[PDB]
Amino acid sequence: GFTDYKVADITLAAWGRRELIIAESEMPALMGLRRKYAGQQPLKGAKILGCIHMTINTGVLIETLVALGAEVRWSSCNIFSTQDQAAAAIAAAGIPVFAWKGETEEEYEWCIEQTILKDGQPWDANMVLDDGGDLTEILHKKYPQMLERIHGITEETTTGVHRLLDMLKNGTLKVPAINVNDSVTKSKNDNKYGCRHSLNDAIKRGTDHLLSGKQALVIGYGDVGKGSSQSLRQEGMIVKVAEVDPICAMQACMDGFEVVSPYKNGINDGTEASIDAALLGKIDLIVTTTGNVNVCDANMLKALKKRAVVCNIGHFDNEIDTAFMRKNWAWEEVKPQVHKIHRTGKDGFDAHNDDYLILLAEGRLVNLGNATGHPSRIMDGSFANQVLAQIHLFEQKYADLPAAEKAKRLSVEVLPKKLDEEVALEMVKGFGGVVTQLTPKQAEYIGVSVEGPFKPDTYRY
Amino acid sequence: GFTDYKVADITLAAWGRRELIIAESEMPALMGLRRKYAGQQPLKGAKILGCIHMTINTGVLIETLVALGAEVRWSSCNIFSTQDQAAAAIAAAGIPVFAWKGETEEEYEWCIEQTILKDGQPWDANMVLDDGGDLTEILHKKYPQMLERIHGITEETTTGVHRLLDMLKNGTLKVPAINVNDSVTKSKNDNKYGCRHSLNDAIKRGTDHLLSGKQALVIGYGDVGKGSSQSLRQEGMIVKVAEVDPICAMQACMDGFEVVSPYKNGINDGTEASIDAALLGKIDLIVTTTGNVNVCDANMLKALKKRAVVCNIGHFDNEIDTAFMRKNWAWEEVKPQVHKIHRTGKDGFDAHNDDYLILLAEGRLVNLGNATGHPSRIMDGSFANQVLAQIHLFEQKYADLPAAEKAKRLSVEVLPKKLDEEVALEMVKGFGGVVTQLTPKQAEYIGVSVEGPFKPDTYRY
Amino acid sequence: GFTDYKVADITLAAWGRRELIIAESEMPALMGLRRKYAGQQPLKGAKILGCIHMTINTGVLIETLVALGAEVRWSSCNIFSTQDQAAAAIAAAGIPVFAWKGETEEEYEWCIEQTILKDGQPWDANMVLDDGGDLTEILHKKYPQMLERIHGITEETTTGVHRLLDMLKNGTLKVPAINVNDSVTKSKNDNKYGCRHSLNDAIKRGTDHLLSGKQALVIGYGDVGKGSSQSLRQEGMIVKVAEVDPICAMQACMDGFEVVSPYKNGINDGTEASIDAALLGKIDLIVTTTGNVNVCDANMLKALKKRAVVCNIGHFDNEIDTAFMRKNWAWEEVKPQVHKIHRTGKDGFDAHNDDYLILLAEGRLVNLGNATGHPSRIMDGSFANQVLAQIHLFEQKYADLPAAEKAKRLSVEVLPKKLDEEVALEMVKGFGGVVTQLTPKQAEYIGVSVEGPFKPDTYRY
Amino acid sequence: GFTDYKVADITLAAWGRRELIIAESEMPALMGLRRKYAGQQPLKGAKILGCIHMTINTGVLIETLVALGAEVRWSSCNIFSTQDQAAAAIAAAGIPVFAWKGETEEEYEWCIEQTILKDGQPWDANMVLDDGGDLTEILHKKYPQMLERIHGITEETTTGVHRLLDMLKNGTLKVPAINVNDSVTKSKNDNKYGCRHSLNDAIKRGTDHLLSGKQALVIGYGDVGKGSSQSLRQEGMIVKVAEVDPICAMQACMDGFEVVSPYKNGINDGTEASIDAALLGKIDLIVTTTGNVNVCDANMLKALKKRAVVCNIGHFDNEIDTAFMRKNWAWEEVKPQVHKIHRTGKDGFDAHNDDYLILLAEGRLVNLGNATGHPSRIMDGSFANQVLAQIHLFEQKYADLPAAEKAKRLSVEVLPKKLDEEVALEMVKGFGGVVTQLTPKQAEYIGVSVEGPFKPDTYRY
Ligand SMILES: NC(=O)c1ccc[n+]([C@@H]2O[C@H](COP(=O)([O-])OP(=O)(O)OC[C@H]3O[C@@H](n4cnc5c(N)ncnc54)[C@H](O)[C@@H]3O)[C@@H](O)[C@H]2O)c1
Ligand SMILES: NC(=O)c1ccc[n+]([C@@H]2O[C@H](COP(=O)([O-])OP(=O)(O)OC[C@H]3O[C@@H](n4cnc5c(N)ncnc54)[C@H](O)[C@@H]3O)[C@@H](O)[C@H]2O)c1
Ligand SMILES: NC(=O)c1ccc[n+]([C@@H]2O[C@H](COP(=O)([O-])OP(=O)(O)OC[C@H]3O[C@@H](n4cnc5c(N)ncnc54)[C@H](O)[C@@H]3O)[C@@H](O)[C@H]2O)c1
Ligand SMILES: NC(=O)c1ccc[n+]([C@@H]2O[C@H](COP(=O)([O-])OP(=O)(O)OC[C@H]3O[C@@H](n4cnc5c(N)ncnc54)[C@H](O)[C@@H]3O)[C@@H](O)[C@H]2O)c1
Ligand SMILES: [K+]
Repeated sequence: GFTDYKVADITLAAWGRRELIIAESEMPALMGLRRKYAGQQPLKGAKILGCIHMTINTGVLIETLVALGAEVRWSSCNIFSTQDQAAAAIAAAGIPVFAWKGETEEEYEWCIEQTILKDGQPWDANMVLDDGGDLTEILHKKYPQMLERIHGITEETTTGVHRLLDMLKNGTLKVPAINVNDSVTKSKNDNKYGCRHSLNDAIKRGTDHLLSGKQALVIGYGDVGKGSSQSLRQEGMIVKVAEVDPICAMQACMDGFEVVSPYKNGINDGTEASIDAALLGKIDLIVTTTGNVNVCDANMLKALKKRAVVCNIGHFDNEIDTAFMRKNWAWEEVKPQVHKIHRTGKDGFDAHNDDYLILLAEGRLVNLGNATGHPSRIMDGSFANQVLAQIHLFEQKYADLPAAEKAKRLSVEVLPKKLDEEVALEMVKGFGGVVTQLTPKQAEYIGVSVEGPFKPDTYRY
Repeated sequence: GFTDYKVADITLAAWGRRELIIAESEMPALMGLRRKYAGQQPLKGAKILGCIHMTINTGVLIETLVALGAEVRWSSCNIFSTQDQAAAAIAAAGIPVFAWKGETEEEYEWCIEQTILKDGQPWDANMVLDDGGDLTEILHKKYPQMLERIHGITEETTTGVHRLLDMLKNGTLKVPAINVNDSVTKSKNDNKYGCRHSLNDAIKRGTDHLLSGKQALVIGYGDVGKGSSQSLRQEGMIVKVAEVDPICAMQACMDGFEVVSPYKNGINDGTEASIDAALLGKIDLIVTTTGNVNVCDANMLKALKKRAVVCNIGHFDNEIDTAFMRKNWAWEEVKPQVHKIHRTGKDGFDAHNDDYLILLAEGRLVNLGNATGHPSRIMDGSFANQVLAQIHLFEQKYADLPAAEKAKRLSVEVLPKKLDEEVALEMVKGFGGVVTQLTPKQAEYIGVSVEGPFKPDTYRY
Repeated sequence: GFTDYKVADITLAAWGRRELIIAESEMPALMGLRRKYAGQQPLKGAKILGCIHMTINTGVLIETLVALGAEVRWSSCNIFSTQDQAAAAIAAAGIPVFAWKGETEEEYEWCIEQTILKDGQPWDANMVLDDGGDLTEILHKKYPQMLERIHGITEETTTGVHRLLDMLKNGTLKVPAINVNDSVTKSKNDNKYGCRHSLNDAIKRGTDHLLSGKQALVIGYGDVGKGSSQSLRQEGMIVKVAEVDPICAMQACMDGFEVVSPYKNGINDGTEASIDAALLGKIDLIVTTTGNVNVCDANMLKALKKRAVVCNIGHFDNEIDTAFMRKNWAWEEVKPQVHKIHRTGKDGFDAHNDDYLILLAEGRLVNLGNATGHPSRIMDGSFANQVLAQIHLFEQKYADLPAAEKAKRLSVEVLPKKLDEEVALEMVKGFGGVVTQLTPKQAEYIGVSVEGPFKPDTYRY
Repeated sequence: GFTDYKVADITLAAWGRRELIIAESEMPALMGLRRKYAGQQPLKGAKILGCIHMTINTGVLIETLVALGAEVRWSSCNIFSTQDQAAAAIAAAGIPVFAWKGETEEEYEWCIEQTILKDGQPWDANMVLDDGGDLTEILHKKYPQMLERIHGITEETTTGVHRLLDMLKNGTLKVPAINVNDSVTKSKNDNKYGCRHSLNDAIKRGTDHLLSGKQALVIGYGDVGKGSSQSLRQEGMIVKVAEVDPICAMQACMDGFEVVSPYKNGINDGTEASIDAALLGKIDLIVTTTGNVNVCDANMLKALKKRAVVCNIGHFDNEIDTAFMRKNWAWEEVKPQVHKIHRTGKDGFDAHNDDYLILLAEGRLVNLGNATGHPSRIMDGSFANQVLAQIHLFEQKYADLPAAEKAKRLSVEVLPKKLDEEVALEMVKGFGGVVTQLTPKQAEYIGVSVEGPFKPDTYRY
């Protein structure tokens, strides 16, 4: 009588387990950490509140933390990102999970609240694993007494890290954090390479549109923007890129993209007159990658080519003005996480209207909403960093320090480069790669240990 | 009656000037600095010792320094890198230059000495611009009294910066330096993007070999390694990548390369038995990108496929064991900077022998040796950074500081990110790119100025 | 009272209709033919037996034939290729269709028989539209009297055309045929470009495996082999190609692939000793593209790397020896159209066994089995040719000709180049492409009409 | 005392011979024919007039014909395409050659006349090997008595074949011809793959412009158009394609290019009003690939972006209206085969004028004019077909046939597919490729011999 969960359908558990057993074989860094730390049980006594996309790959992360001695209570950090078979398999292993694909916002907040509370009172949580900072925000705003007993937060994504750095600048951050996002084996692998794989995947599963010879506009050329632009270009899309960062824009130019603005002269003065109508009238696909607000705005959405696809692969749906479309336009569901938005008016639509946009995942993370997110062998890097981060903060035991000692340890840090390299080495062995060992003369010549680290902390890769 | 120069042929000057006038139109960041700072003359009184490849692009750099008020004495930092028409055009403008393509080592040292000495006595130099640290080493070892009057060094390349950091660690660095290499508008565009353009260029000019469907082995996957691997892959080469750094190896895997070692299990124990002879017997082309020593060693060269091409695009020729080849094997010149190395023995060779390797530029920087180096629009980024760096150190006037104040300013620094972004923006405008301006609400949301900088100094791009 | 159909679930009709209304906007050549021929009703009196994948795109073909005056009875030409929502939408429009995803072989033959028979007696069919020749074979073997009244066959695919040309060579072909496969707007668009899109799509939806930096072996480098190889290479797979045709092999080399054989020196003498076990032990994915038999044989399947993916994108499953695997090895269903094949024995498997292959769609057409086949904008070209072919043969009225006149018209022909060009132009306009008009002087200079055709019938494109 | 030649510089012979010895190692199909036919001397008594680019690769073809028993008299078919070291090496072997880089039109005609006449009277020629039909035209118009004793013409290129088929249609063709162009091992390898290698090579050697992130317009998308578009796209150019042929335009769309016309709605009426000035004002590089006349016309040249590069890789310079530019605009030589065309007027120019175009090779074949043409390993396929063609027509002995027998053999034919496959196999072995042998059951299943041919003559590859 394990009942401490809520999932779409517990009978998907056997299916979820089959996919976890496959995913294991694609995740050598994560499975390496299981084998290495199994005996030592470095997370014995850890009580982890987890808020991250309840996928099969997140399942292998959860079962790694549990194998190392942790107990967890889990939710998803997105309403559309759960794989119901993954959620079912985790619940079936006797692990509290509150996640299903297609939550309401009310259900999303309820799921996070079910991790935080056990039998209607605060859980004895002492660790937080977060992706986007929604759980971190609720603990700070609603459960400050719970943070007194928490040793730290391990934050997955750019948007979550920004929110931590704001709290730290404001003196409101209550416990230390590891920025998992800025391990090279996370930010390069997941933020960039993962989006090369999963963006075109999500747009095919959502639309089945030919992308070859069609026109895309990618907003942003950070790690997600670079991966997303490549995802489309490798399918033969004509990709244009927008940026606010001239260094990122210069990279897009050198990578073979045309750098354009949705605005005449790049000036976003909020007028319809500012919109480059000729440019947006040629676009078949717009993708937002920024982590910023309203980068695909009402006037852009009015100007887009009839039957353009619109999607967001940044963390939050507010990249796109979906509030404007809900207010002004009629939404026809094609199938789950695919809507035609009829720009003819609010009150009904003609079934044969030609004047619509296709919105994926209601503007939520499209790679998780309309596909399965990044493949296991990429999520291996991210999640091995999460396990190492959890071990590091748990072992430091911030909550048990005196006030004077807390003041010295209250920071947002990254993992050491040596760990980043050890994750990378396990990932390279999963491709059958063979890394060359430096001779002592070579190691002396470039001024590094034969064991590494191989690069100064300033190296960009 | 200007005689204070030595070049291959002064009669090439008019041709050099025609190419400078074209190169100017490709270099908007550099030409922007001319237009911005012409009036202010920020380098009035600067006396710059320059040691960097005497190309047409280096011509535009020199004439920008001179336009902003500097006097210079110039040499090349490589025996094969000079474009004799560029050297001629600079000499003909009355600028002391000592450079020609195909110097001896004795002539190379003589050319640097001719910049350092004017009329048989040390020049009143107060600035150094170096690429690889050869001029910096000579000043420190042979002319220490000259360093008392020098305000700083602006160093171009990975290898030069390593040598500076060794001097700083040892307390032997006598003047402050700017690491120009680690501006993003240098390291990304020059070290990576430039090698995508110029590596396959140099191999075509040197060999005219079909690259499509042939096997390459690229040693290293730093910025040069990445740009080099792409240069060959985009021609349809089957590229294998060797690495000591598991993070760089992981990037090569994710980029779609097989990661291999020249040694069995990556162990370089110095025996012929350690060589993967099966692997090296399949390789048509080997490129060294490391800035390390002996990464293509004698035992690798013995095992390479008959008639493989061998080249280096790292700073120094000692990446390849050319000394072994000179000692043991017979060199046939095909044409300038192309040798067949006959592995039949050290004396004669038969013109029809099938057992040879093709060496490019005698193992020197192949893109400058067998072609013209990076295109103007790439060198624009590097050289705009060099001008800003020269202005910054010259204006700081280190040599004039009191002893106590010197101690505080003796460092190896990079340029501020705002200047990096300003160079990037001028490069983007040269592609006709339009950068979007943040609204005040967007800038607040991501926590930056509308004017930038847009990223923290920890951002990797 | 319409009951003359069998589909998985009639309640999927509305969803199918929403997808048909979208697919119409992607299919300008097909929807152009509707608009052009609607008034003339050129297929009034046509009674078409259709046997082709019951997808949404096939829906737009069926409704185009019906819009031009035809009546049809439909089946799928593959047990896994049906989209149940497409089948439902067609049945709901009152069109007899006998198709669902995941038919047995017994159900497959029953569905074709339900098109051929209406109320237990032969339908008054006078046209055949076939894909692979299964319906054509049944009519010739079992219903020869029905062929007396049939005007022609329009055959979609390479394998079907081969079977027709065998019948013609043997004098057993009873009615004339159009080879739709060898229109350029079919063979290029569908056989090549379509597989660039749909192969990587099907492998992602089936496995979610990272393809980047993994090793593939593509068997064949015809049109499907070329499009398949590109599908994997553009994801950053290391693709090796097998071929029997040295001209196709030369194209694979020049395209940047290594050409290998599963057999030592290419000799398939049927011994285990002949297998290149070193090569097949490195392969992560094998794809069959040949239309030939047993090109991924028992001994190859034994030698494949543990946990390799195995799939077929040729017409028939017998490219792979799946009969050997059913006989010898235990099948674990992961999810629909995905099996683990446990090489440890027949009568059970360890749930944690590491020694398995992943088979997609039981060796059936993977792009249709594990995804949705080619996108609408590609299937537009194929299906526009099918409509024109149906019109041409129906209007020729072979079945009504005298015996002497029949003898002259009994042939397998292609559509004229002018019609091929008119399809191409409609497809170009769907990308917003603008085709240049020849001047009279230019048309004279290259010896063509300003209206085309632009190339002789020998031109290969 | 051999004096029966004219070359730039006989002293370049040793250098030419060194390059021939290297080129031979890259040309296994050609060197295979030497080894196979050496004993049999199948061209003993052949007297071949040769008109084709006097490159190193042409040198290997010449010396193959001579090795098989032929005598030759050679000229280049282009004023800029000779490699003077190749010409020197051939003259030094005692082979009559009349070729240098940078001929006048008057010199070009003189060189062809020196092959046709020996000691002021017609040579005893009995074979023609032509590339573009200039030698074929002169023999027909000026030396009809010579054609009486000639057994055939072997024609290299699209333009030459068009001219032959015009003579055949008009009944003016005097001797049979083999169309070498339409061997798959010529048209795919040379026309398409070769231009991927040599177009970007010629543009880098000529201009050293960065192509990444810059805009290209390619006129035509036949074999040369396809290879040229890829050449630029693989460098990261934004490539727009123009076509008259909707099937070729459809291919460019599917390959990921935007298809545009220099003319509004594709209509040229020869008004300035018809020019898309907005489009041509954005183009950095225009390349003509058509074999047509005036496809880059006066009004296009007026509208091109300032400092755009203009070049032609079709056979004849009349693709570009260079006559207009010679009449109206001032030509400043940058260096050999590179001009700035000053659009300010005819008389002088300002050295610092910004309103110029860069023209390569005065609009002659850019890959041969500004580089070396295709690499040896590609020219191997073309030239092996030339040798087989020469053997076939020489052995048929047309000139010796009775009039009735001539009438039956007067055609323009291709080589049999079996020979095309045998050339391909030798090229595949040069990449180390291993071609699979069909089993007897597989050969039965697809209806081919185990020895081939593998495809019907209608197959497009
Ligand atoms: N979907 C995924 O799987 C996935 C994975 C990683 C991260 N993310 C999320 O995606 C977002 C992007 O992450 P990142 O790592 O690429 O961040 P990043 O900071 O590296 O990149 C964001 C880029 O957006 C640009 N930008 C900002 N405002 C803009 C504007 N108005 N118009 C144009 N460009 C603008 C910035 O200049 C910057 O280069 C975040 O919300 C992150 O948390 C998603
Ligand atoms: N040719 C050019 O135009 C050009 C341009 C920029 C810099 N450079 C020179 O190229 C070199 C590389 O510069 P970079 O910026 O790429 O440096 P980097 O430090 O970014 O890259 C060097 C890489 O080599 C790898 N490496 C070291 N020893 C190795 C070994 N034994 N086997 C395999 N890999 C090994 C390191 O792990 C590292 O990733 C330097 O010498 C630099 O000065 C040349
Ligand atoms: N999945 C789809 O969407 C789709 C679309 C079009 C056609 N098809 C089917 O795909 C198959 C291939 O069609 P195609 O048009 O590419 O045919 P094709 O004849 O152009 O190509 C088949 C190739 O297989 C090669 N080959 C044959 N036996 C081989 C062997 N034993 N080993 C290696 N290579 C071998 C041949 O030399 C040939 O080049 C057919 O069965 C066709 O009906 C499927
Ligand atoms: N430079 C080289 O190395 C090389 C090699 C082979 C052939 N060639 C020459 O290059 C030319 C092209 O040969 P090919 O085999 O590609 O011929 P092709 O017939 O395959 O292609 C030429 C294309 O030009 C298009 N075209 C014609 N007029 C046009 C116009 N006004 N605007 C746009 N497109 C137009 C045609 O539709 C056609 O598709 C010929 O002159 C040929 O002899 C050059
Ligand atoms: K020697």
